Amino acid sequence: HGVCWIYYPDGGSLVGEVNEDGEMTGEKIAYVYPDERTALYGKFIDGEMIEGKLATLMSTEEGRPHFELMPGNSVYHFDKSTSSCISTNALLPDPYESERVYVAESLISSAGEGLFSKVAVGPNTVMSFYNGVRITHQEVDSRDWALNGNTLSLDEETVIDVPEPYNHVSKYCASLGHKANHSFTPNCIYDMFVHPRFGPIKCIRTLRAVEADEELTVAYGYEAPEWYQVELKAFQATQ
Amino acid sequence: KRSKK
Ligand SMILES: Nc1ncnc2c1ncn2[C@@H]1O[C@H](CSCC[C@H](N)C(=O)O)[C@@H](O)[C@H]1O
Repeated sequence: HGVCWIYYPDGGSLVGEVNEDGEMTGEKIAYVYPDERTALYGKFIDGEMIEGKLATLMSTEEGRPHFELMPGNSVYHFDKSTSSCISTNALLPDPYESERVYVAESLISSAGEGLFSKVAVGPNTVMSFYNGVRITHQEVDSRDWALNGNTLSLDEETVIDVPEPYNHVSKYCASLGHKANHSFTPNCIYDMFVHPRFGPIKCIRTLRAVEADEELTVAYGYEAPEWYQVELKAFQATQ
Repeated sequence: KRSKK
């Protein structure tokens, strides 16, 4: 018996007692976010979330975690996207992300909406998640840029996208990573993340200290859209 | 090539 903690490179973790087969299965398993405070407590089978409820990790005694459930009836489950399905509940936000970022008009002229921090945090802090449908590089690189505003490479085999009309918050808010604008002097980077609901995706992690209400930006790393080429020239100058 | 990296 005993308790087992599995920490992912991104900071998140799975905690619980493994069954006779040594698998994280039961009604009291939990995924704990990188803040080591926010958690999804409930039913998991072999580490996969079946029915998790929002909870707060109060403390840990000799490896034993003590959770307190958050008021509400919102349950979460593994819900990895496909090429055509972005989410089973596109309007159910991620609790960890909801407490750290919000969408508003960007401070970047003519950029549209942007992603902003709700709190002051230090370097290397995971702030948002970049979930989306999963498609191939061939499909993406073979179509017009007008359709690739939200495409993000996950790896050599998969591209994550937030296609219309999901690029509108009123239609999709399960994750908000696609709302962060570009900057050649970014305060964040896209990083790998293993999410209990979204599965393998990317997240937005700060590179340094960020203040409350500061706009979060990332270097797109782009051949690229016109607005990008223009900004690039404007950057190479006055730099 | 037409995606963020
Ligand atoms: N530095 C920048 N300058 C102008 N537009 C930018 C920009 N960074 C991002 N964008 C804009 O945002 C798109 C990427 S998605 C970021 C979210 C978007 N501004 C929105 O309101 O949904 C790009 O296609 C471009 O239109």
